[PDB]
Amino acid sequence: ADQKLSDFHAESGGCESCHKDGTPSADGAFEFAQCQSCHGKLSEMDAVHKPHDGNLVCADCHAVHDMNVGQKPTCESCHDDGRTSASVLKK
Ligand code: HEC
Ligand code: HEC
Ligand code: HEC
Ligand code: HEC
Repeated sequence: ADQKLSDFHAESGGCESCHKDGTPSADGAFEFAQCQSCHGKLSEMDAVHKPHDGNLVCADCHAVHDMNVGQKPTCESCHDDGRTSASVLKK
């Protein structure tokens, strides 16, 4: 069955893996800290991730409830040059 990223994570730690008491915060800071607690920091990631260190939280790209496992974010919501992850990773 198609699984969202939120659901995939919840199978290995519950909704509380990312949300205090399984309940979302208003400003997403708690959740961003959880993402980084397992995955590390943007500055230690690849070329798509690094420039966003200090500017974005993970959820500004990864819409974990809306996106399938496997589905990755695109760039057009914030950049107007047609860039893709491919165009940046394999620059
Ligand atoms: C981390 C991989 C997550 C897991 C596991 C689950 N959710 Fe989540 N959810 C996550 C983020 C980054 C956000 C947005 C930021 C925020 O502040 O939370 C969300 C959002 C939701 C929402 C919407 C909140 C809003 O519209 O005000 C809800 C209701 C929500 N999440 C519920 C929820 C449940 C019930 C989960 C377990 C099945 C669950 N989330 C897991 C990240 C993650
Ligand atoms: C530890 C308890 C975690 C928290 C909190 C979050 N993630 Fe996670 N994530 C974790 C594991 C062990 C895995 C599986 C290994 C893998 O890399 O696949 C994942 C996976 C993802 C993925 C998929 C990566 C891929 O294989 O293509 C994404 C994109 C991802 N996680 C994002 C992410 C975000 C945005 C989180 C906070 C909202 C988050 N994870 C929390 C472990 C943990
Ligand atoms: C938009 C600018 C993003 C932000 C902010 C974060 N991620 Fe991301 N992530 C994005 C894309 C387009 C992709 C696919 C291309 C790639 O660079 O690999 C990813 C991929 C991941 C993965 C898998 C990496 C792999 O080698 O397979 C993980 C686990 C992941 N992203 C996690 C993650 C976390 C935890 C973030 C906040 C610290 C985060 N990403 C931010 C786009 C974007
Ligand atoms: C808004 C939520 C964003 C999304 C989606 C993506 N990026 Fe981004 N990017 C964002 C900010 C706030 C910044 C800081 C500099 C700026 O443009 O104002 C960046 C920066 C980059 C850069 C550095 C070079 C530059 O254009 O400034 C790269 C290489 C970059 N962003 C790549 C990139 C890719 C590949 C994305 C889609 C996966 C992507 N960004 C999404 C904000 C946002």
